[PDB]
Amino acid sequence: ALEVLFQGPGSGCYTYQVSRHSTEMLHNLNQQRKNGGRFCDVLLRVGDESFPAHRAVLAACSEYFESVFSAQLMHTISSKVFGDILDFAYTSRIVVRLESFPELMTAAKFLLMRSVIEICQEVIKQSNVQILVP
Amino acid sequence: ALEVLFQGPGSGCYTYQVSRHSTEMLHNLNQQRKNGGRFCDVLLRVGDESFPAHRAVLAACSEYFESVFSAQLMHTISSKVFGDILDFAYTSRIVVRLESFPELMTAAKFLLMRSVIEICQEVIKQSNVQILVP
Repeated sequence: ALEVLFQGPGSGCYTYQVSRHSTEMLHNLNQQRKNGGRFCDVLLRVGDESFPAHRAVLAACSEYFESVFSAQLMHTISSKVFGDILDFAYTSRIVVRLESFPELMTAAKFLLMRSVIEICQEVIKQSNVQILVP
Repeated sequence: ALEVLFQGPGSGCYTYQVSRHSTEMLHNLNQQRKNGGRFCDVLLRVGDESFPAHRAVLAACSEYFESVFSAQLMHTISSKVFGDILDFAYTSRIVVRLESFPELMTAAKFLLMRSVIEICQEVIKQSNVQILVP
């Protein structure tokens, strides 16, 4: 779990690294959210469901949320697809359902989450149907 | 960067994973902190220096900070060692300086950060001087 990645910037200094640290950090943030919304400063309501979250975490993966939180402010998004998108932000894993994949694309593009957009593009590429707009 | 980790919980569903996501998430949180303290809700003052941070991030790696933030509340800690400890929480990497290693142990134990305590124990183990208290 530990590693002397580098023998330190100077003399007598050592630089360690905990490889699992970012994974555990996100896991603990996700456990905060799912256990009552500990330390969460935003409640996201989609339909009949409310989602607690951390503004800093949404801003770190979404240009849309980053800007909305900084400004104090056709493409409907369902709570199920939005819950999958939150799950990806907090776990690095997203479920792609074919029956609701059009909704996922709509949400990913509106929320400007590059990683989810790249996953959508990968699903599109695997269909072998390339879309060229001259 | 993408991976079909699993062929989905059900039928027609697919489960993707972005392995670099937790690393990028922490990196973006760290860039928030270092660029003016964006989305930071706590200012940590040690001596002549102030450190902005996210309460949720400190709580996720420190039992001490988790409890202090939830309760609204001999072992002095310097700003330099404390800045290295913040750096570890936000980057997964810590610099161990021998001249200030007693301060690091004091801070790691008071802040109850297991990963930093485990690094301290590893440095102790590498000295070949085992300390047994009967």
